[PDB]
Amino acid sequence: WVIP
Amino acid sequence: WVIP
Amino acid sequence: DSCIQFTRHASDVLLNLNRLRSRDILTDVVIVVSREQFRAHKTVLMACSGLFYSIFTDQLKCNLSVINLDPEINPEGFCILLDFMYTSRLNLREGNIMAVMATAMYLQMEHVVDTCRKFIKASE
Amino acid sequence: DSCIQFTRHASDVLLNLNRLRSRDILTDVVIVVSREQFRAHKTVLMACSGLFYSIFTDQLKCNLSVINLDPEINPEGFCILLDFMYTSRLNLREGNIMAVMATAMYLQMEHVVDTCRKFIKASE
Ligand SMILES: O=C1Cc2cc(Nc3ncnc(Cl)c3Cl)ccc2N1
Ligand SMILES: O=C1Cc2cc(Nc3ncnc(Cl)c3Cl)ccc2N1
Ligand SMILES: [Cl-]
Ligand SMILES: [Cl-]
Repeated sequence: WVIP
Repeated sequence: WVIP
Repeated sequence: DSCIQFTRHASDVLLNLNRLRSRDILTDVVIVVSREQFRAHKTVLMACSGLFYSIFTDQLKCNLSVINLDPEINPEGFCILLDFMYTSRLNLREGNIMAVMATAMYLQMEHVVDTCRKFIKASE
Repeated sequence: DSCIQFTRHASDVLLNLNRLRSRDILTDVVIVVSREQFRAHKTVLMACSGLFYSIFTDQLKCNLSVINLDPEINPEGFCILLDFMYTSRLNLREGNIMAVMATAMYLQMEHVVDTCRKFIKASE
């Protein structure tokens, strides 16, 4: 999971 | 395009 | 093999499937979550959810145009997860995390369940 | 927004759509290319091809279960492009590049047309  |  | 790969292809396909969903094109099922209705493509639901994969591989349920979810399922939690299925983006907030995790457990979306557990653990 | 994004989600969706195609699950169209037949999902074809997008948004053609391609279309070139649609991997070889480029031009798959042009230019 990432900060887009 | 890339070499997978 | 000796194939070449287009890096952005999967993302471009998903973006177009979401555009077809927004315009209600070739959607073949309505998911009923208490008073709320959500139109979608059976193939995308199966590709994202262990529960929908089981439902639509069933010889009788594969032909249904309407699927009713368990009454304990929160419509907002479902909406957030449906948006995630079509975009890869999860709108996870303090006010919705419990409903999102419970819906992801029911839908069998293991990567969503995992991030909800981690975000909850950090707040404890 | 304040969404989180799952990096591998689009790739995982496409992998599952290909698994449904291999098992012939919820495929709703057969593409006829001379003597050869190819089963697929209309939504995936539309998401990958400008030609299929035009065909399946048409009020009469959207309901057809069989689509016949132009007789000049090579079945092997089509097979390679269908595999690309479902995997992001293009099996481009000296022996098939002309057929692949002509099929990609007909199907309106601009990124495939672009790489074929570049690979051809390099060999000149
Ligand atoms: O957490 C998850 C996400 C998910 C999706 C699916 N989907 C598929 N799996 C295998 N082959 C096929 Cl063909 C599909 Cl469609 C099944 C289980 C789960 N669990
Ligand atoms: O080279 C290409 C690849 C391609 C795909 C599509 N597909 C879609 N485009 C816009 N909205 C939607 Cl809903 C879809 Cl399905 C249209 C044109 C082209 N051209
Ligand atoms: Cl997931
Ligand atoms: Cl393309």
